[PDB]
Amino acid sequence: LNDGKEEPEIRRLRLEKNMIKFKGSANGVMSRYSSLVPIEKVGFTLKNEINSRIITIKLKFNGNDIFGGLHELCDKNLINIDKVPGWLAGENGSFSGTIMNGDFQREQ
Amino acid sequence: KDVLDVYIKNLENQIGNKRYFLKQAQGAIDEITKRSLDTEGKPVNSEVFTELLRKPPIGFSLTSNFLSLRAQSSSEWLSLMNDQSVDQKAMLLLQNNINSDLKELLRK
Amino acid sequence: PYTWKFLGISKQLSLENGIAKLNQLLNLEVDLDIQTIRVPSDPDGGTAADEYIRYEMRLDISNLDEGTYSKFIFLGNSKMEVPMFLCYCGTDNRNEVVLQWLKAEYGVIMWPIKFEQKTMIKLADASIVHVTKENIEQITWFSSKLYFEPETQDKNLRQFSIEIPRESCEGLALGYGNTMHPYNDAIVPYIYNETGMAVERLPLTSVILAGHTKIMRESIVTSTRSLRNRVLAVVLQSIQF
Amino acid sequence: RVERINGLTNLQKELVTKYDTLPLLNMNLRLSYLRDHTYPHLQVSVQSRDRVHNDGIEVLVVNYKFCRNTMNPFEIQFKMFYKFEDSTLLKWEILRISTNVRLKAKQLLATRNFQKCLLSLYE
Amino acid sequence: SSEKQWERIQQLEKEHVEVYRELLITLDRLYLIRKHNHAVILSHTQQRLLEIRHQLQINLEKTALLIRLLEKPDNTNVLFTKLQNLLEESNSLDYELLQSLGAQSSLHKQLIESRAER
Amino acid sequence: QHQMFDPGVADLLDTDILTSPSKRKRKLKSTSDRSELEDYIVLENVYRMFGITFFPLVDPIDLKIKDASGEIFVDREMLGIRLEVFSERTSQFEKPHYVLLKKRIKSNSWFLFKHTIPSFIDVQGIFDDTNGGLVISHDDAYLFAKRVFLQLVEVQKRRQIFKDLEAKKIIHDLDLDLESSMVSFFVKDIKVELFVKQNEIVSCSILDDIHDFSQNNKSKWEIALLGSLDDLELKLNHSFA
Repeated sequence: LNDGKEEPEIRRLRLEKNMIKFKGSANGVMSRYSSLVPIEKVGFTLKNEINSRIITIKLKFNGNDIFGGLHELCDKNLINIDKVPGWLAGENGSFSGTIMNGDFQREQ
Repeated sequence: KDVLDVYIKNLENQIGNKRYFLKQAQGAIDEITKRSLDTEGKPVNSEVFTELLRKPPIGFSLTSNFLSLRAQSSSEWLSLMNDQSVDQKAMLLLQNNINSDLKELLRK
Repeated sequence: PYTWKFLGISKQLSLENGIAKLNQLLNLEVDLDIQTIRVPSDPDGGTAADEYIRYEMRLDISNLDEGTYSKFIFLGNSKMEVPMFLCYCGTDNRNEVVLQWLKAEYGVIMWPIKFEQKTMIKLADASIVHVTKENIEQITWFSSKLYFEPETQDKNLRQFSIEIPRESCEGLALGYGNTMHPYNDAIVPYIYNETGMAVERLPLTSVILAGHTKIMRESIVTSTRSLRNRVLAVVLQSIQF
Repeated sequence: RVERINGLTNLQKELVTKYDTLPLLNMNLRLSYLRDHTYPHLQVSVQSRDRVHNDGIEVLVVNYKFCRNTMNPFEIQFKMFYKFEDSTLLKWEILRISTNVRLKAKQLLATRNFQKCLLSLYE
Repeated sequence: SSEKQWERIQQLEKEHVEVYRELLITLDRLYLIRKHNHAVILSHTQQRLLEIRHQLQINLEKTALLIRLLEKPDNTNVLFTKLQNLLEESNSLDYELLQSLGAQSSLHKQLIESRAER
Repeated sequence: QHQMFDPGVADLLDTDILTSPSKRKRKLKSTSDRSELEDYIVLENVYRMFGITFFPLVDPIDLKIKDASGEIFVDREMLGIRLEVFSERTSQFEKPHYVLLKKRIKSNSWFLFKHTIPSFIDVQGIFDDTNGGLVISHDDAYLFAKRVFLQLVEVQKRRQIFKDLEAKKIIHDLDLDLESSMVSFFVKDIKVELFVKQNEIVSCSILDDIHDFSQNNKSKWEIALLGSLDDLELKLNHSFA
């Protein structure tokens, strides 16, 4: 959040880090953003407990490839890779659901 | 690749040599400036400076970067330069039109 | 339903001096209110330079709709480098007529206004807050809905939203503790922590407080007929450089 | 920073650099998962290992010891030859068996498919 | 191909000369402070003469290896073949800069006489 | 030695790394490691020679810091299993299979997160059955792993024998389902449909019509084709005509 003064190699491996976090392989097993199975819509619902109070956040995404777009935003450095959870990265693909206790649960 | 491989290895070894030289050099600077326990400075004698003025792949690096930096910086100068000429000339012809127009207003 | 549009004013015109020539220009007489307000009364916001002067001017031949009800607001302050801005609502073209009079009369030059994402968040924080008769601040919670619209290759991600009901907003604000600007203070850091997403950096398009207002790129839409003072103060502070 | 890793890499830096999901290649870790997390009490050692580079064939003789019953562990020794390329086995031979299990295991070892023999001896 | 390593050197040579120059800058006044324990106050003109000497050292060293490579233009070192183009460009580019630098003065004089007229 | 440094400069500056590269190569960085990895992995081969093979694994997102020592740790343990079957048909191993397990946050018990096992092997049901579903011990994990491994071997064992029958021209062309449970083949001109459990044929059907293939002949053929798979090759060769 704090913040061209940069060199090639470390940037290359940063892009590789984003690649694997969104694709699972350094070579990027299937453009650099198109995913294996593109997803058009997903709806998530986080449920977390804070001070014995339950809090709901419901994210809704739309497009031709949600996770490819998020990958592009990561490349443009609008999103921090290390704080992207797996369910947001694309695992449990095609399943909208609720996440409780760090475990994905498909919507009924 | 071998000729470039061997040359990168020799120049990396020489770079490491120069890193150790700089590190031990600055260590000597620190220790002999600690011998300069006072914040003041000794007037660097002309005779001492005179005898420093009597005693003293590296060049390929020196040739390569003096020449390459002579390459793009020149093209940047003329390009930024010529870019200034074309549009300031455009101002000048617009300038002369207004002067020429206003010149007849003066006669009017 | 009550939309708004804001313009900047390059000189601290005394509108009362010139009301009559407007009236004959518009073929009607407009009201002109005067209020010296102290909007940022909280201690960290300040206790000086709060003395904004507010003007309410209206073109109400009638008040059956926004166009007839269309009311102008001028708010200015002498310490402000650009001293004053303007607000109006509705589709009525008499607004254009009065703007033309202003620019031709006072020799003043005017331009429209835009908002940044942080400006939008601050404005949304300013929208919820209310002050009691005892000069005490209070907050009314609404189900916030952040709504973004990014640009991505091949339209991979066209739009996405983050909806936050009243209970979640209140819980986040209380967890952060007693505070005055919850959206900036608590909610956005929580979103970033849970998703790594920087709401400030992301291409925000609208902030909707359900049943209360919609904050947008070029305009404000309001449930109430009028804008509370902190909204206008935030706008003015955003005009500057 | 950037690092080069291999089968000998310290697991800590493999983990710190872990942003993929592939198997951990830490080699003693795989060997331990095999040796004392799916085959505990199986004390095995390779006795000879020379490869005939001219023929390009590895030659192995590997000795096992099954020590669930430490009062009388039984042992066995496999000689074994594989192509060292294209991943193909040529032959394997049981050079040695402890007499305490010779008959009771011979019918199993008479069968091919070594996997069967070894893990069945274990169980 | 070999271009990867060639560019690795195209950056490592910038590093090499940067560091060689700061190494000279440490060496010279390390010797001076060796002569007197606290000779840290070398003057602006003294520093400038030292800088001039170091620039002359650039002259001598790059001349030295230019001699090494061109005195027997044998093209055995693939790097020398690239240094040929790298030398060609440096002196091919010069004429355009000289001419434009000359011409802009006349253009600005046209601007000045127009302003005086105005 | 040439003047790498001036003799008045080399008097102070250390020359040791130029006399020997060991002092410099000490920082930059062996033969034993490359040669001992040799025997350890050869033993690792010898351990993959068993088929059921635990292998390690981890999930990136589950890594955090302890906030006082500046040290990293993993929140949730993860176990990997590799499933190799010796293909006697080729004297090589088939492309392996993998199944991966994670620990619950509160319960301190495993749960099945990711796996490569095909859906016709209900790995989730096997896991829930093991120890009543409270899979904790590595012995319980190996029980689960052995169950899935035997279930895979029960597929490769059918595929190997059927491909062996095809290879020796005991049967004409054939088609297989993914798990090799339903199989169709022409023997010479007669064709047969089979449905097999692990190691055993449970139902049979003969489709072609031939002069000598009366219903009684058909019935006794179809009945004789049932039983263990090991005897199928023998009895089919005997019933060649």
